[PDB]
Amino acid sequence: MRILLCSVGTSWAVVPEAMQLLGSQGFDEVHVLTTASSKISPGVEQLLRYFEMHPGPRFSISRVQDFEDLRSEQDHMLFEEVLWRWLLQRAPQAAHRYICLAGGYKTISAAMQRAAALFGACEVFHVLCEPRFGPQGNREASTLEEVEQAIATNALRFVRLGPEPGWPQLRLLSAPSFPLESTLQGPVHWVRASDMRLRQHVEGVLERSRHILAAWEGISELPIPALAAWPPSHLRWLHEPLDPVQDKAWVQALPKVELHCHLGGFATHGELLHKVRQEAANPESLPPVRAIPLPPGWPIPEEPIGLERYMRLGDNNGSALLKDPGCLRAQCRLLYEALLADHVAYAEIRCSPANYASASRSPWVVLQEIRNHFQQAMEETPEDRRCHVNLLLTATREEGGDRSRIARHLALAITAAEHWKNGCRVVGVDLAGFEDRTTRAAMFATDFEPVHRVGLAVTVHAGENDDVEGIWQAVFKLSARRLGHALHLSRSPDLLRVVAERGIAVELCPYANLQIKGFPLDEEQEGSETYPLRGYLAAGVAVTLNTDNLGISQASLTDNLLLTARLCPGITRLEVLKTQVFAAQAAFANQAERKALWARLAQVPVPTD
Amino acid sequence: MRILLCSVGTSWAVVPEAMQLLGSQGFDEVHVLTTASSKISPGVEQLLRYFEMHPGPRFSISRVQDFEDLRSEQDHMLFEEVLWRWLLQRAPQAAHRYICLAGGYKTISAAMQRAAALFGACEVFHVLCEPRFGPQGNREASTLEEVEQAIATNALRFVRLGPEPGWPQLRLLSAPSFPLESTLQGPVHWVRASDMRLRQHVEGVLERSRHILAAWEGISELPIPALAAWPPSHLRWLHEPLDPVQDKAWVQALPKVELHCHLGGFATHGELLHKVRQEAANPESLPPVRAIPLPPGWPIPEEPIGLERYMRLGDNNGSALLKDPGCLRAQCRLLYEALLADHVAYAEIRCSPANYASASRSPWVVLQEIRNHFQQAMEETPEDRRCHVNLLLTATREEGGDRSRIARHLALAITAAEHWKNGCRVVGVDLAGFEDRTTRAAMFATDFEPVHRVGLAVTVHAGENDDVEGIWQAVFKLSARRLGHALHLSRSPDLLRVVAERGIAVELCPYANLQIKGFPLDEEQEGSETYPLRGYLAAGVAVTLNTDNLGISQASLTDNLLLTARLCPGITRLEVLKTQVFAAQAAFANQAERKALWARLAQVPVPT
Ligand SMILES: [Zn+2]
Ligand SMILES: [Zn+2]
Repeated sequence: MRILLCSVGTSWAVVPEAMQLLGSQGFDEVHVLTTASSKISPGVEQLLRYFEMHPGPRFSISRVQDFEDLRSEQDHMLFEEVLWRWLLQRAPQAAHRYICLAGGYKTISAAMQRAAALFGACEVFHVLCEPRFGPQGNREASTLEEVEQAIATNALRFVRLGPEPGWPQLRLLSAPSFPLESTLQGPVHWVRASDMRLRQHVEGVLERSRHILAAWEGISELPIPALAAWPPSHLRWLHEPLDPVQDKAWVQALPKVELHCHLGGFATHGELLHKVRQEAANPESLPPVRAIPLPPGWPIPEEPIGLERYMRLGDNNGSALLKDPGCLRAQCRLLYEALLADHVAYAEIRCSPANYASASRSPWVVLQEIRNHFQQAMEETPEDRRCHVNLLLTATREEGGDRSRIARHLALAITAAEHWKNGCRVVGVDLAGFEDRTTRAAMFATDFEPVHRVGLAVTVHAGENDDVEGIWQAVFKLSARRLGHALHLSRSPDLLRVVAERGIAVELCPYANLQIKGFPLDEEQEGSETYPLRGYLAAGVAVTLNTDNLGISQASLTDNLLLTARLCPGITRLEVLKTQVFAAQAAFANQAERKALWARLAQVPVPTD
Repeated sequence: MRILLCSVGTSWAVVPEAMQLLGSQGFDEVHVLTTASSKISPGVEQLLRYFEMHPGPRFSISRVQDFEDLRSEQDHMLFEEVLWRWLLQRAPQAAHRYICLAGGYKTISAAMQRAAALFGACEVFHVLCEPRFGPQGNREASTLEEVEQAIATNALRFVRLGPEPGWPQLRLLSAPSFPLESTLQGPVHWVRASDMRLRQHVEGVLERSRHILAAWEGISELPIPALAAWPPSHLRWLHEPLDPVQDKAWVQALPKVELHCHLGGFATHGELLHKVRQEAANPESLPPVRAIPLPPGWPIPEEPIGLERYMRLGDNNGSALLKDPGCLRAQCRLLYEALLADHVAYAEIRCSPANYASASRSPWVVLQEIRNHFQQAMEETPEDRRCHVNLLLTATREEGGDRSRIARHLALAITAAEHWKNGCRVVGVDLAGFEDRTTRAAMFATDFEPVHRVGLAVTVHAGENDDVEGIWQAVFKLSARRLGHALHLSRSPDLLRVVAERGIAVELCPYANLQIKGFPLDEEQEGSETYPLRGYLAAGVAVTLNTDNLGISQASLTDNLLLTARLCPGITRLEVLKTQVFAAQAAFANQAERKALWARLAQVPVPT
């Protein structure tokens, strides 16, 4: 809890004097950093003597290797880097520090205070002992018996200066980020600094701190303000192309947003299918496993397979299995686990409760059970590990919008919108079948005004066919906020400009689009038939990268982000961060959900290169 | 200009060594602080004898009157008071302050370094006399010619800890406000403090700051990425409440965005009106100057005057005056100069070209002239200070007026949206009125799809004194992206949430809202009649602050920004930046204009 450092330049007796700041409350964990000269050797020996004569708090002394006396600016920079590394390692928490300024022979105290200013503390103080000590009773206490005479019969006054909270940018730095090499050559720690990397980090943070004109246009336009704390080299690494094989660890560790994830396309083949098939409540009404051979090369097929073949790939799950309550529970828990393993911070799961509704299970029962499964899954999860799952309701069935089904669907959506305000809740409706004319006419003939009034947003499956007019009508007559796919916006620059200026999100799915429609892979220049992601980002379009069916596509979200280097050659890692930012901004999340998601996306993993 | 300040204990060579930070050039002025203990006394005389071979700069040495040792925190507080008063007297500004950190007997060096981070210093350094080749080469070269020899042979290593900006809150303090006595027995001042007044102000400021930073910690909330590179003191100050008086200059220098600015209400009265009139091409056709008495206390009347009186306040300019081509010329030029003087980076000016049309001047002619005047204004000014102007066409009609008027307005907007693609552009339509149901019903009977397709956006004056159902209609059936005024959105939480989540901007006009409507001022605590800015910002609504009519409201956009301090108790400077960023995001700008606006908007001035 409490940590006391009080680095020793000389005069070992300062440290035992400094551990009586709190009194009969203790200093919990105690560490010491010192210059490893011959003079200190008696001092460190006597510090060990005092430590062994008074048990209690953890005791560690760290002498610096190849540093015998601070003698210049460079000998001070070396100790300053070692001080910062030992500080971050021995006191990991940003505000658990009781920094002691006493005991500096040459600028040690100044550097210690400056480190307190730069990294933070909760008490930067100085210790004074009365001069009623020594052989003649005229100096301070510099002996074990003198130290005890000081501790008892109170003679210690403590000048507290302040907590000094420290720089916000430098508080993100930790010991694992900057390893410090230590050798236990005895009971005393022996520390050396390998590279001057903390020093460069801190100085770079402090340069743009005082830079006025040079700082601007060098860190601006950056999608996340936390990236302005990033080193200039880590920012250059962001403006360079994504590596699909080297940046896999980075993308996997990236907090991500999922806005397009159908529930019924998750456990459609393999072990997940047989798990959702074994958690069944009724194991004898369960449909047989239909032989569905995956296309050769899956998830990357040699030729596009089309939409109907893609849909029939997910025929072992969906309405087949999820009408069983046990299968639906297994499906929801396993999909939440798959979202957890992929570092998905926020997710909007598209579900169609009527497709999973049985004779004894009305659509509202199915929807309520799905919501409760996801709510339990999130409630069993720590808040900085949690994925906030929201729910969307889908309007399926190409070729015919029978007015009875949309009315049941939208009414269910409206009832569920007002039933839950916290945790998992229904936040919108997804309008599938938009790629027809009868279902599309039924959608535009349906009144979505109650949906708009209750706070539900609208998404549409877009751009599978080059239908600009359908996009126009969904945007302005349906008040849709997001477009699914929409792979042919670039053909009409006017619709591009409208979508970009109105902030309408485009939900791109790399593997799904590649498998259903087909796109170039590993091309050298852009061309005409290339995936439209780069051209949408250049237009100013809020592009979001999602899956569609985790099972049918046989892919996670991180793999989908990895493919963008193969689908769009030259895509940078900053563009991936921008895509995550667009997905966060476009999510149908309320205030608390949005703040939580933006708090999770500020924790972008640092590049390990 | 530069100043040097050392403290002195037994070691007196610290000051002569520290004066060698600049070689033979030295420092323009130097002062020294010192205690009163008999131990240090010979050092004072030796320091005094050290000069008299360096004519020019004057060297002063101060000694606190009755301090003999710093043996308690009590003495360290009185010494810190004296030290800060002496620092503020002898080192007025922080850009020329060099704070020598050696000669630091007990907690004096820590105090000197702690006084460098609160009040500021251009360099905070520490002097080392290494190597210690004194007599027989065993101790640091101090006392007597042992110091001048060291000056002649280096061995003075200078540990420069860097500079220190200083707390913005603690840099307005001056020496006259906290005087220090100067009892002078010859060359040496025995300075002491009258009362512990300065320390109390410092500790209070630091205490409210530590209460603030706890709930205002991080760099992931800042709307501008360039803000994340600010010093922690400057970031902490950015979260402090905005002061309408001491932040006048900072808000004035801010790059701002204007989204609601009527062209016809700019030179409404005063010298601007006469300057516009004297540029008329036909002085004999100028209407007489009407006697329009402004309400007492203008621009801050004690009671609201209402929308009708506010409109009548601008009868001496606008439709009557701007039918003259020279008058419209001068109107556009002076409005652009007003935008430039206010450091406005992006502006959307609302105009009614048909209101300024004549027999020989069609509305298209008037719109073309307005656009070309603004374009030429943008071309004459350098790009760094260049304000980008876009045009909105105002769809206002008459009680029992014409749908043909609205049709002509929308056709003109569509035609202009295609005529110009660079510089000044007609980027949307402003559906004025929208309060009465006679004109509001005509809006919904009009097809706005041609407006939507050509790329024009829609903004409505809705929410001033009308229903929330009109807000729903504008949002969903008119595809409006911005709402004019809309001060009653918080009454209906569902409509407020829809506005917040859909990203619809709310165009607040603080001065115009205070003048037309009524709102408490400087109430220091929120209530039921308070300005809805705080609740709108908290709910997640994109809130832009605008001027409406510059001439009628008699206030610039800086003044509108600063009036939110008196309308909203506790508005922060970071919230002003958030309003600017909301305006930038809500602008009907294309890629080039948005990029330029963000390039200029990242250039946030630093506090003084
Ligand atoms: Zn889909
Ligand atoms: Zn207006």
